[PDB]
Amino acid sequence: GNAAAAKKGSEQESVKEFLAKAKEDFLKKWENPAQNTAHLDQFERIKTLGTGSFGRVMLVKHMETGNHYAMKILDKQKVVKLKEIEHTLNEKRILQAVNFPFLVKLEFSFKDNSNLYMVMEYAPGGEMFSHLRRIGRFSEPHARFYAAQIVLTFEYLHSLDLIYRDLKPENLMIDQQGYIQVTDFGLAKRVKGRTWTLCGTPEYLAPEIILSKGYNKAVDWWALGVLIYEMAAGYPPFFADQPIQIYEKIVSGKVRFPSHFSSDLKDLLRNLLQVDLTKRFGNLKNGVNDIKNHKWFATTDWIAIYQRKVEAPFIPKFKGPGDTSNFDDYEEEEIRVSINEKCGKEFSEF
Amino acid sequence: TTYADFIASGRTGRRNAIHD
Repeated sequence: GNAAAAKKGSEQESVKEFLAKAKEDFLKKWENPAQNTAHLDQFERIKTLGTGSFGRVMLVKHMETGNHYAMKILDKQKVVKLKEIEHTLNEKRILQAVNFPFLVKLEFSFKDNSNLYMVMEYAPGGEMFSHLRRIGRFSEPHARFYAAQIVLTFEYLHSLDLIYRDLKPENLMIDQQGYIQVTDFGLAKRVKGRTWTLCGTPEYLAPEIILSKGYNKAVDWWALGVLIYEMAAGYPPFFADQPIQIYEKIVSGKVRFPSHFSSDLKDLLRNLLQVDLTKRFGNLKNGVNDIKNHKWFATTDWIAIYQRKVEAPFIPKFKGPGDTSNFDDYEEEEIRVSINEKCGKEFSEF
Repeated sequence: TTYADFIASGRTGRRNAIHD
């Protein structure tokens, strides 16, 4: 009613001011990045919590404070070898500059002769991926709780000219309160106008990526649709054993919904999962507000989500600091640090 | 069912990104 229009009116003005403030903060750090704020011998490495192409994330303990952190370690030589210097520089530069409730928190970064290191707040709830596969699927209220955090995070990143490009349950950490922290900024980029790199996870790729088109931040809104679908269904909308078969499904303009999906969910998803850019929610003239005002989100108090005052429909359990029961077990590997500096010029800004 | 087809697929583990 009239109260709702007034409420919406003042909250939008308040988001615009928040965003302009957040862009000034970000730009200061983006243009003059922090470097070399810690060292390796100050941390006991406890457990590998995840791996990737050039390294791994470990639970570590900062010996001087006793605090637990998650430390990402990347092998400089592997990076150069696979020609991915720019992407790894992007990741660190962005992470050191952003600040938002649903992003991982970079506390320290440094490098030595062999590796790059990023020390971030430890999120003990594990990856959404693990709970999603175990449980099978999330209820619509559970999925919506998470989707709402993504919507605000993307509104925030996009207003900073950042494109994220790798949304998926694997890349969403759960904190102690059951809230999300987006990780894996390896494919994120600050861009004005179009970009062309073929990157992302097959199931989540927007059709304009697959079609070698040139693309923009609308790919993130498409990905949100895939994410919402997978959370609510237990499987993604487009899958197959060979990536080419996934891509053909993505570009066909066809999606089928489980019979248990609400009408409202199906409608949100048909609009997010639009092959036509000029028709995709998130990318029209009202932008993100078409998503925020869709009926599926009717129960969502956007400001209360931001302030983390909403009760999480699900919370992983944990027993004290440094517990890792919410993580899978990986093979461990001792960290050898070379006597000779490797790839020094390439990573000099890091 | 689609769920059975997913679970029987090679795509239920952690998915890698492409970058090439």
